[PDB]
Amino acid sequence: PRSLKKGPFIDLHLLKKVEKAVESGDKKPLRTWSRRSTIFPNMIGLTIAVHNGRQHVPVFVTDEMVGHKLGEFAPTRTYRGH
Amino acid sequence: ARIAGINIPDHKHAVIALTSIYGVGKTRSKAILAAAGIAEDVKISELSEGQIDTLRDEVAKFVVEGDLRREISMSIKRLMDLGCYRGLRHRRGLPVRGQRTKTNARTRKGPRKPI
Amino acid sequence: AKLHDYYKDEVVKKLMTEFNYNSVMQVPRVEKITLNMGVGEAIADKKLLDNAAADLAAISGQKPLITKARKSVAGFKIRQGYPIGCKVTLRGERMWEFFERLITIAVPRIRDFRGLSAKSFDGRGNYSMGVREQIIFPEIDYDKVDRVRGLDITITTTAKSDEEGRALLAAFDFPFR
Amino acid sequence: MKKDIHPKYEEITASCSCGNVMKIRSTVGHDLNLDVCSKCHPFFTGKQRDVATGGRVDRFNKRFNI
RNA sequence: GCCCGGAUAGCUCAGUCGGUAGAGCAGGGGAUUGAAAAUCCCCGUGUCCUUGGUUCGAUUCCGAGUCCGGGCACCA
RNA sequence: CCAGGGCUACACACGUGCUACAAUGGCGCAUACAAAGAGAAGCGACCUCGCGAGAGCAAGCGGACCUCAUAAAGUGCGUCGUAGUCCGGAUUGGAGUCUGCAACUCGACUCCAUGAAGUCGGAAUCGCUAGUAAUCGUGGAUCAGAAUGCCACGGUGAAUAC
RNA sequence: UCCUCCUAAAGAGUAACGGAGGAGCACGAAGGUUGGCUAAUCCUGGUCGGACAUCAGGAGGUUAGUGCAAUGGCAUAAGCC
Ligand SMILES: [Mg+2]
Ligand SMILES: [Mg+2]
Ligand SMILES: [Mg+2]
Ligand SMILES: [Mg+2]
Ligand SMILES: [Mg+2]
Ligand SMILES: [Mg+2]
Ligand SMILES: [Mg+2]
Ligand SMILES: [Mg+2]
Ligand SMILES: [Mg+2]
Ligand SMILES: [Mg+2]
Ligand SMILES: [Mg+2]
Ligand SMILES: [Mg+2]
Ligand SMILES: [Mg+2]
Ligand SMILES: [Mg+2]
Ligand SMILES: [Mg+2]
Ligand SMILES: [Mg+2]
Ligand SMILES: [Mg+2]
Ligand SMILES: [Zn+2]
Repeated sequence: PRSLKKGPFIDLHLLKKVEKAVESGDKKPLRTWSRRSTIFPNMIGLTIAVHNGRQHVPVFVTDEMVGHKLGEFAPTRTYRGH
Repeated sequence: ARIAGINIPDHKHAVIALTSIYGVGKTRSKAILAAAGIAEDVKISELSEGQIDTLRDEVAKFVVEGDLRREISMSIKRLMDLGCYRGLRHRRGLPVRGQRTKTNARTRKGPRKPI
Repeated sequence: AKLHDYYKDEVVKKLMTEFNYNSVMQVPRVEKITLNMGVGEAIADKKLLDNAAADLAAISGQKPLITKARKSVAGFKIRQGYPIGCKVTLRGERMWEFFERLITIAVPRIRDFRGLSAKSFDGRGNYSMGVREQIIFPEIDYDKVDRVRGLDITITTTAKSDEEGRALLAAFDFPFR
Repeated sequence: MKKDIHPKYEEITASCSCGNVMKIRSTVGHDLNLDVCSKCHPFFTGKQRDVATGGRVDRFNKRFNI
């Protein structure tokens, strides 16, 4: 995975939007397209709808999801069996 | 010849015998033998009891069958409850590290089953 | 008789103090210990039950009773009179010795042992338990084992409640989670 | 108890690894060597570990620091 | 109106002394053939007509009911 | 024009190849013999650290000079002694390294464990007449990184053709 | 041809091409005696073990059982060793 010395990867367009909301308290579901960014502890308690390819799937970030990539919690291709 | 609650064969060498435990391999067996001052050409038999006692003491430094499986099960259940892609693949019974499901996925799919 | 002496010396005092008992007879006592092995595979071979009888007699020094079927059942392909289980009853010196040997040796030897449940008193103070392996008892040699066949133990006591049974077991220093 | 249907039941000594030597009546014949008795057991002593040990936050803050 | 017999895999039949239903045709990969045939290999398919009872247990034994096939309904 | 996703899905059927199913072997130590190619947004000595992928200082080389780069199979000395085996590494968990703004869906590799199915394979079918078949390694193009594929190189080296 | 209930009108008996079912056996033990014992079912707890095998208790009290069809009886047991 990512090199430990470089550190976690996060886009500014989401970092600014989450650091504003931390103090703003606007817990309305945010919207984002960057599913390649890690999850920081400050995000916990917010609802973010991430672009899976067609629409935005909402996810409520919890404590157990920190080191996991954000995109892991949004299915990309629909499948229900044959 | 009983270590960590399980029995160990006596006709095999120490390195092979220690690998019979769930969580001990060649490296973790040679390290224990080097720490306890026990050679590798000897078997489980032809040994005293203090050597086995210190072998158990050195093995206790690691994670073994009792706690090894608990940690694995807890991690799998945590992934499944979180709902990550890896947890969903584990739920569906499919490769989780990233492979092909069109062909050659028998290990996770199970035996062949036609319509 | 070591556990019997330990009981009569330092268990009745604790139980009377914690239950406000008036007489020693009110203190619960262990009536009996019965070991059961329901070998539901003796239909194919009789020796499969004759070896279970030997394995059960090697643990406690009594020849087991070969119990039979109370009635015929079709879901298990049995008829009345077929022996399908072995039973052993222990009362007195042998009961105390088996209790001591169990709690001192066999219980720690259980694989992945993390205590025992405290919700198996069936609402009457008698404690039920079951093991998934018998070789935990040191009376069995690994090189001579044929199959692995567990057993279920039941301790029948004079206690009237699960609280009293659990208190008696705690005084006897029984593994509880 | 009946005479010649029950196995021989004699006294024996079971020496434990930790040194908690005990004498019990059994039917093994020879002396016993024990690895884990009721005294040297982690659950009986009270040193039983767990699984959780915190979670994701401590690992993240100890690996990556801004 | 009366009596006898049968009801079983997608079709045609066998079987069963109470406990464990088979055969052929057919169907699904596959093999050969340029491709279909034909042939070969690998396979699996039944709640034994319905209902109520003796039984530990019924597709089997018993009593009723449905459908079908068959034999009679004569002396006036 | 841009962001994300997809081209890597999955009850399945097919072809082409890799690893194997084990003693003509696996594993440990020691020790010989090559050929042909690439290198300037590059090859990357020696030394230090990390068990290891690799990290740091930093020479040399536009190349019969230096690097890639130790050739392996092979031989000697030992162990395993025919078991799902000290064969098989699939799959899985954790901890990590490298490139790349950015390795979740999808890169490669390392370590600690986990050690499935498989014990020579049905009808049928494929390649080969000599340094060929079989087997063992090496290099290069593609490429920031990503081949068991492709293109070439050599080492051991057959049986049979009425 | 023989056995059980109803029709059979509270003694016995009492018919129909009346309504419901059985028998043409078995056992040297399934007989006699002595000694001892009481279940069907449900609930709770316990390893494989499941609605139901075996084991512990509790509720229940003949709602089981009778070698067989039915009726009348069976705890002093006619039931179970
Ligand atoms: Mg891939
Ligand atoms: Mg493609
Ligand atoms: Mg060798
Ligand atoms: Mg080093
Ligand atoms: Mg060699
Ligand atoms: Mg190997
Ligand atoms: Mg490994
Ligand atoms: Mg030619
Ligand atoms: Mg490349
Ligand atoms: Mg060659
Ligand atoms: Mg009358
Ligand atoms: Mg009258
Ligand atoms: Mg009689
Ligand atoms: Mg009597
Ligand atoms: Mg039960
Ligand atoms: Mg009757
Ligand atoms: Mg009688
Ligand atoms: Zn001890």
